[PDB]
Amino acid sequence: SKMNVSYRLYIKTPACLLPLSDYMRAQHDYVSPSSSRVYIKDPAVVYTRS
Amino acid sequence: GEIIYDGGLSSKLADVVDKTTEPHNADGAVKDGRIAPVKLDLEKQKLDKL
Repeated sequence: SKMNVSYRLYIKTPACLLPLSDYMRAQHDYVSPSSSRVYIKDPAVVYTRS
Repeated sequence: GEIIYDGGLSSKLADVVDKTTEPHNADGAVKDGRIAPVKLDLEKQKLDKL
């Protein structure tokens, strides 16, 4: 590395990478709605009896 | 002893239709002479016929 390599290229550290010691920064929360909910597939009919 | 009353045919006040009914006018004791409610195919989603 010290002898044979001539030129080197540097970029800012990508935010994708995360050290193993910082694993708790990857903990995230997702909310799934209740399973008791029922979703309606039928239209609403409008009527009157005068 | 002799039986005078033990029950009989019982008259029910209401007939509750346990099924979805399309809108209708008066029929039976009161008959409606006006035209039946017009079924209009409104609120289309995909645009047909235009």
